[PDB]
Amino acid sequence: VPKLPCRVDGACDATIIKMMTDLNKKGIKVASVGQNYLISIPASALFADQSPRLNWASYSLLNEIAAFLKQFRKIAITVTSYSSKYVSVKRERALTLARSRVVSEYLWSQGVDSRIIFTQGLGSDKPITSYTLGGDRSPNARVEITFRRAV
Amino acid sequence: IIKTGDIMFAVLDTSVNSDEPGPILATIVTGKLKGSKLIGSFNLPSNADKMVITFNTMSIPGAEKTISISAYAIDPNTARTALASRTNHHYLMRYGSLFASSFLQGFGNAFQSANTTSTLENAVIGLATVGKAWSQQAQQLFNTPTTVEVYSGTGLGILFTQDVT
Amino acid sequence: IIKTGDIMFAVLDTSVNSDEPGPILATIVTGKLKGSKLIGSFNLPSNADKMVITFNTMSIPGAEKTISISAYAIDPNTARTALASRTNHHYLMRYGSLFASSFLQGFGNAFQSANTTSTLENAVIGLATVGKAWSQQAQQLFNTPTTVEVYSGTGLGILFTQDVT
Amino acid sequence: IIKTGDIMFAVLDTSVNSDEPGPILATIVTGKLKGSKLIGSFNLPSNADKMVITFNTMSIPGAEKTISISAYAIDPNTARTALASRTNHHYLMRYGSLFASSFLQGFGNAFQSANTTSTLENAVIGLATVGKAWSQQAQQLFNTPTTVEVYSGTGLGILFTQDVT
Amino acid sequence: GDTGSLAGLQAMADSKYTRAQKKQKMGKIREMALKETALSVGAQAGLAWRA
Amino acid sequence: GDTGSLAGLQAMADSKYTRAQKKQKMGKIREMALKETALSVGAQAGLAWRAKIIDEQLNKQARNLDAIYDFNSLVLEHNILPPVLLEGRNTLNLADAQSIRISDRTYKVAKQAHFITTPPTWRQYLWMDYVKPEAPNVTLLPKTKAEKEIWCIYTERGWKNGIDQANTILEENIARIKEDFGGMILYRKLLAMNMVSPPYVSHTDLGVTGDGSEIHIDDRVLRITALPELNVNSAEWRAAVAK
Amino acid sequence: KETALSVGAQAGLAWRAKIIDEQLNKQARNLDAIYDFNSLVLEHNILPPVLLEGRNTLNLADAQSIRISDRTYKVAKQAHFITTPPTWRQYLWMDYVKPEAPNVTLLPKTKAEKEIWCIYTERGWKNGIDQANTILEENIARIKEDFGGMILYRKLLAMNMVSPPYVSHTDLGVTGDGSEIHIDDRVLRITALPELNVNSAEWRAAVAK
Amino acid sequence: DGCCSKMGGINYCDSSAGRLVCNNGFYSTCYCTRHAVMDLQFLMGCCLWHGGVYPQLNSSGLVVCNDGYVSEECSLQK
Repeated sequence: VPKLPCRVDGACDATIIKMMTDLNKKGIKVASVGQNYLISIPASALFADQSPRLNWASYSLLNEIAAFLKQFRKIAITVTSYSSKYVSVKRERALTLARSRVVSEYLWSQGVDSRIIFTQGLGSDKPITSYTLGGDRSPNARVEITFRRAV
Repeated sequence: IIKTGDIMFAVLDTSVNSDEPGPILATIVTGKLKGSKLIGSFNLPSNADKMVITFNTMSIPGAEKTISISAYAIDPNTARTALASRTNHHYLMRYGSLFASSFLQGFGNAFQSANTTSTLENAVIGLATVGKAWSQQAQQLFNTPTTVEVYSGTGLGILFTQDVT
Repeated sequence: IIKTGDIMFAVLDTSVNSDEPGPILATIVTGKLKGSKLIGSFNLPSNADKMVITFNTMSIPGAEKTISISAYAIDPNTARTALASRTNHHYLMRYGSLFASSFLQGFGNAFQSANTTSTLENAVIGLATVGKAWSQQAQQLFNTPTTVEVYSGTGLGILFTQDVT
Repeated sequence: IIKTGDIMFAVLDTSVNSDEPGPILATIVTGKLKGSKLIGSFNLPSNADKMVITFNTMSIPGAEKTISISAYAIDPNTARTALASRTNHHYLMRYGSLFASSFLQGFGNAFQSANTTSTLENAVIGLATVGKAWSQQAQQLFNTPTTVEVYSGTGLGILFTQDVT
Repeated sequence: GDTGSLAGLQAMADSKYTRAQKKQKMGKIREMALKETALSVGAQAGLAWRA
Repeated sequence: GDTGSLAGLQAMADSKYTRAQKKQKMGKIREMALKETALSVGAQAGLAWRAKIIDEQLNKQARNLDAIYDFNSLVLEHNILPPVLLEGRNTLNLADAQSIRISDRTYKVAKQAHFITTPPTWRQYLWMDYVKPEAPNVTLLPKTKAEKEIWCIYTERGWKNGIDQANTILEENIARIKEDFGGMILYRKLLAMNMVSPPYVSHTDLGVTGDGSEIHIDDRVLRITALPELNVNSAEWRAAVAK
Repeated sequence: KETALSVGAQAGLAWRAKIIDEQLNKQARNLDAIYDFNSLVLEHNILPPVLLEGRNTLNLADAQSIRISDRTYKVAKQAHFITTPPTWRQYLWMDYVKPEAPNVTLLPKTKAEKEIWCIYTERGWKNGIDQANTILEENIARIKEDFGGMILYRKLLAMNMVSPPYVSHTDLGVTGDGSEIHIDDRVLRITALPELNVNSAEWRAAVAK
Repeated sequence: DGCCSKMGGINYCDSSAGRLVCNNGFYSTCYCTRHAVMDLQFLMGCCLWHGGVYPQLNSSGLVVCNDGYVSEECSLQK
C-alpha cells in the first residue's frame, strides 16, 4: 500500500460522471454501451462553413475533450467524419479527411496514451436522418470518435 | 522423552502440617500420565508467605518402573508458589502472653512503690509475682513461627525441571 | 549460532517472592527461536532498589537437547535492570513498633519519677513494663529487609553473554 | 588490524545502578565497527565522583567467532571519566535522622533535668526514649555511600587498550 | 467469537477481557479432576443396571 | 526528515526534534515484538474464517461439480483408469552457448495407467480442511491508544494475508485437478487419433479349486500385460479433418 | 564532528540518484529509439561481436626500442547466441535506496555546532552529487563502447575484412522411447566463430560520391 | 478513497479483472488484486538487473550482487 498505487493515476470517476453530465448538458452526444464509448460532435460547432479551419473558440471544448479522454486506459481511437452533399463526391471526401486529420493531429500532440489513432472521413455516405434541410447546419455533418475501453 | 519445562496437573489428598516432614503421595492424572504416583515431602521457607513441595519419586503403572524426575509445583487456579492456608496462627498468642505478663509485673512493683505517697495489696501480690516467671517463659517461647498446613482436599499443578526417557 | 550479546524477547509467568529462591521459566516468543524455554533463578542485592535474574538453562524445541547459555535480562520500555514491584513493605512497621515500645518505656519510668514534684498509676504500670521487652524484640527484628516480588504476568527482554552452536 | 588506543563510539542503553555488577551492553555504531558490540560490567569507585565501565567481550557478526579485547570508556565530547548522573542521593536522609534522634534524646534528658528549677512531661517521655534507639540505629546505618547510576539512553565514546586481528 | 474475530480481537485488545483471563483460571482445573470420575461412575452404574 | 535532505538536515539541526528523539528512541528499542504477534493471530483468524467460508461455498455448488467431472463415465471397458498425457508445443532449449535445440511438439506420460475400483471424485482434490480454534493466547497487550490502534491495523494486515494465502491454496488445487483431467482427455484424443497402444489385458480362469476344506466355484485371474504408450512408427498415423 | 558530513554525503548521493532516475525514465522513447539492438541482430538470433580499432600508435618498449603501427584491431567480446535483445536498462538505470538512519548521537546544542554542522553537511552533499555524476558518465561511456564495437563489426563485414559466423543444423524425425517423444529434432550449432582475415587480396576498398 | 463514489457504491471485487465493480454497471478505477494490470515506471532496491543482493554479508559495508557486480551506490564509501 505505501509502495503500490491504490488507483490508476489521475482518476476521479465522480469528476468523470460530473464532466460526462456536463458534456451532455452542453449537447455533445456521449454514448456508453458495453465497453465501447462514442462521442459525437456537430460540425458547425467545430469548423467554419465547409472549411478545414478550427474556430478559435473551439479549443476550450477541445481541452475538455482531451481532459475526458485522458481518463481511461485505452488502445485505439477511431475518428470518423461525415458531411453533407455540396459539389461533388471527392470534394466532400477530401474535406472530411482534412477535418479528421486536423483533430487527430492535435489530439495525438496532446497526451492521450493510446497506441493507435485511426482516422477517416467519408463525406455524405452514411447519413443519420432523412432530414436534409441545411448544409453544415444539418446534424448529419458531424465528427464521431469511438473506442473500446480495455480492462 | 518429556521435554523440559511443561505443565501437568495432579491431586494432593493427604494432610500434613509444616512441622513433621513425611512421605506424601500425589497422583498425576492428566496429560500423557494417568494413574502415575509421586512421593515426596515439603520444605520450610525462611518466611512463611508461601509453601512448595519437593517432589521426586515419580512412577507410572503398567510396567514395574519408577523414573527419577524431581520437579516443583505451580498453583492450580493461580500458577503461583504459595499454599492454600492461613498465616495468623502465632501472633496474638505470644503478643497477648507477653503483654499480660509485663503488665502484671508493672502492676505489682508500681502499686507497691506508690504506697507511701489489703485486697489491693493482694492484687499487687498476684500480678507482682506471677508476672516474672511468665515473662521470662514468654521470652523463651516467643520465637515460634506462624505455621502452614497442606490440604487433604486440594489438587495441584506441576512445572517440569529436567527431562526423562 | 547466536551473536554474542544480542537482544531477544520473552515473557515470564512464574509467580515467586524474593525470599525463597526457586526455578523460574520464561518463553521466547518471536525471532528465530519460537517456543524455546529458559529456566533459571535470581539472586538478592545488598540494597532493595532492584532485582536481577539468573538464566542459564536454555531448551530449544525440536530435538532432545538442552544448551547452557547463561545470560541475563533487561527491563523493557524503561531500559533498566530492576523489577516493577512494591518495596515499601517493612519500613513503617518496624519504625512504628520501635517508637511505640520506646514511648511506653519512657512513659512508665518518667511518669512514675515525677510524682514527687490510681488509673494514671496503672498507665504508668502498663507502659512501664510492656515497653522494655517489646523494645528489645523490636531491636532484634529491626533488620528485616524489604522484599520485592516477581510477577506472574510480565514480559521482558533478554541479552546474551556467550556463544552457542 | 585495529590500532592500539584509538577512538570509537557506541551507545549505552542499559541503565544500571552502581550497586550490583552484572552483564551490561553497548554496540559500536560508527567507525570501522558497525554491527559489532561489546558486553561487560562496571567498577565501583572509592568516592562519590565517577563510574567506569568494565567492558571486556567484543563480538563482530557473520562467523561463529568472538574476539577478546577489554577496554574502558571516555566521555563523549567532554573528555572526562565521570558519569552524568546525580550524586546527592543519601546525605540528607542520614543527617536528618541523626540530628532528629539526637535532638529527641536531649529534649527528654534536659527537660527532665530542669524540672527542679502532664503533657510537657509526656513530651519529655516521648523524645527521651525514642531518641536513644533511633540514634544508635543512625550510628549503625550512617555509613552507606551515595551511589551513581548510568542512564538508559546515554551514548559514549571509547578508548582502546589492546589489539585484535 | 471468531466469526467476527476482528471485533473479538479488538475486544481482547481492550482491557475488559484481561480481567476475564483470571476468572477462567479457577474453573479450568477443578472440573477436569471431576469429569472423568463422574463419567466412570456413571458408566459403572449404567452397565450394571442395563445388564 | 531526509527527503529534501539539505533542508531536512538543517531542520533536524533544530532542538525540538532532538528532544522528540528521546521519547521515540525508547519506544523504538523494543516495540516491534507486538507486530509479529498481531500478524500471527491475524493470519490464524483470517485463514480459519476464509477456509470455513470457502468450504461452505463449495458445498453449496455440489451438483454441477459432479456433472462436469464425471470420472465414472471416463473409465475404460475393463475398469481401467486412463493414463496421464502431457503435450508441449514449440519448445526452445538453450543448454549453453553455441548449441541450440529446437522441437515443435513433444509428448510426456506422467502417470502410467493402472487398475481401479471406484471413480476418484473431486473431494480428494478440492475439499479444504477445517478446524475450530478457540485458543487465542496473546501474551503481549497494548497500554495506550497508539499501541491499541497499531495492534488493530496489524491484525487487519494479518487478516488480509490469511485470506490471500487461502485463495492461493485453492488456486493450486484447482489447477491440479484441471491438469489431471486434461491428461485423461488428451489420452482419449490420441487413442482416437491412433497415436498410442490401447491397453491390453489377458485373463485365465480355472474351474473349481482347493481341497475338501476350502473351495471357490470359479477362479478368474485378470492381468494387464501391455501398458499404453506412444508409437514411433509415425507413418501409420491417422489424420483428421472437420466441416 | 565528521559524521554529519558523511551522512550528508549519503543523503546527497541518494537524492541525486533519485532525480537522475526520474529524468532518465521521463525521457524514454528516444532512448530505446537510438539504442536499437533488434534491428542490429544477426540471422540466427546471434548477438554480433564487438571490435576495437586504434590508429597511429607508437610504443617505446624501453631505452632504445620503438615500435610503430598504423591501425590495430582487437576482438573484445566473442559473439554468441541470445534469446533477447539487450536493452539499456542493464547499463544506465542507477540503484536507489532511501537512507533512513541518521545516527542520533551528535545532535547540535550550540550555534557554533550548528554552523559546523551546516558547512560539513553541504560539502558532503556536493561530494555525493559529484560521485553520482561520475557513476553515470562511466555507465554511458561503457554502453557507448558496446554499441560502437557492434556497429564497427557491421561495417568491417561490409568491408569484407571479417569472416561471417558459420552454422550447421542437423535434422531428425521422431525420437525417444514409447513414453517420451519429440516430433522433430533441430540441432543448431556454430562451428566457425567470426574472425579477422590476414591475406591481401580480399581487401575491399570503399569509395563515395 | 471512495472508489465507486458518486454512484450506488461498491458491488464486489472481480478478481478475473482484478477490479472493483461499481453498483451501476461501470468499472472502478481502483484495484483489489495484486495480479492487476498496473503500469510500473519507478522501482526501489539494489542490485537490480543483476543477480540480486547476496544473502551473505561483508565485514565492511561492501555489498556484492549475485552476478559478481559490486554496487558502490548502495555501498558505503570512505
